[PDB]
Amino acid sequence: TKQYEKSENDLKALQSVGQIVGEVLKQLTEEKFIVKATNGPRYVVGCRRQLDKSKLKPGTRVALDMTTLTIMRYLPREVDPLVYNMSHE
Amino acid sequence: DLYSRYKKLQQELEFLEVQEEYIKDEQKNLKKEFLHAQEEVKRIQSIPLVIGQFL
Repeated sequence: TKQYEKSENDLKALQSVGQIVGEVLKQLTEEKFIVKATNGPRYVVGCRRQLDKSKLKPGTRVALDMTTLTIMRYLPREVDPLVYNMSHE
Repeated sequence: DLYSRYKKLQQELEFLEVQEEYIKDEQKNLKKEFLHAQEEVKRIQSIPLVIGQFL
């Protein structure tokens, strides 16, 4: 009954724009990190206060914000074709 | 006549005496305004930035 309105409230979360992934390189200081998007441009940007120490990493894939380009949460990877190689028997 | 100018000449004397605190108070303000201008140029651009290669 009320589960439909729950999906309607999920559409309000769908209004949020997706962020842009990137690959970190190294760090100049704690306030300056060098990240490189999959597209190839590099950005020295600041970071927000909600992240943790696991964000730093030695060049691990991260996602960049759409404005400050700060890293919110790092996604490990994504692969479309993998499932077609999973089914061999 | 010589006492006349003797009563005239201390005017610009005292007029430049108040011109001492004129500049000295003005220049220190502007100095603090120039130190405030140092925070300006250091504020720009803050974040974010993009990497580039010097030629």
